Amino acid sequence: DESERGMKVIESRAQKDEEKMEIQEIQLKEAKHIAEDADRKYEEVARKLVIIESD
Amino acid sequence: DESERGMKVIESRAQKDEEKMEIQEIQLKEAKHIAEDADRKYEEVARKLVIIESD
Amino acid sequence: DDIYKAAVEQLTEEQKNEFKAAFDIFVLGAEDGCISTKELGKVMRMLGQNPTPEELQEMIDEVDEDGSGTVDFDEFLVMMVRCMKDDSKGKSEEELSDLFRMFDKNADGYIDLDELKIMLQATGETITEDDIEELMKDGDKNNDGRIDYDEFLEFMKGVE
Repeated sequence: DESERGMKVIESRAQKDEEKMEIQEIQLKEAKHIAEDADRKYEEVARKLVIIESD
Repeated sequence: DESERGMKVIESRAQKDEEKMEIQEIQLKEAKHIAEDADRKYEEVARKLVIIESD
Repeated sequence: DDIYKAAVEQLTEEQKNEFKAAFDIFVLGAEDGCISTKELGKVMRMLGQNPTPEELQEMIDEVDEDGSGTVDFDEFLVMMVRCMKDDSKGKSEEELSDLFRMFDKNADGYIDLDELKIMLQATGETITEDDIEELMKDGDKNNDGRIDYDEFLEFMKGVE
């Protein structure tokens, strides 16, 4: 019962940590996708910078 | 044993999820900082595109 | 920034001690003792708010003075005063226009260094050369050495 309560707290913690890591993971994926998108945009603008510099 | 093993499995899981939480959170801050940097480098090059384009 | 920094200077020691206890909650477990978007997001969610990663990064950028990407305690005190207003409304443009005319002694449309110095001495506070030079650099955004009407409105934004 006590180990089960221990478990409930740490299971709730695992759930909070699980939800938070999923949130942070999804947010990481998006922050990273934003970064990747921003890096893609960097490259779109970097190659267009070259086009623009060439222009 | 099942509630204690459970507690230990959960503590292990909670720890895996807690580490993933902190790992994804620390890495989120970094992914966000990469997005800031990715957007930052984007802006530096995009701004050059605008400056070069303005010229 | 300046209006918030002044409010921080005026906080009592007990008020700062309570803010430090709150800060300690935010940075519990952080590698550098500072608040990153991971600690800020965990507390905002604990408080019932659901900010996006972009909103969290902006909340940090608004007070980050070093460019650390994190919030230290000094930066935290600015975040906490920014989150509250004693100086609600903050007057408006028509009132600042009439005050501008009072700084512009020669009626040219600009506040020059001599005008600023006369007005600062009139306040009764000890004025050092550094007080004069720093306020004029903070006001004159186009580097002419004078504050125009639009610079004056930015200069006095939020000043009660």
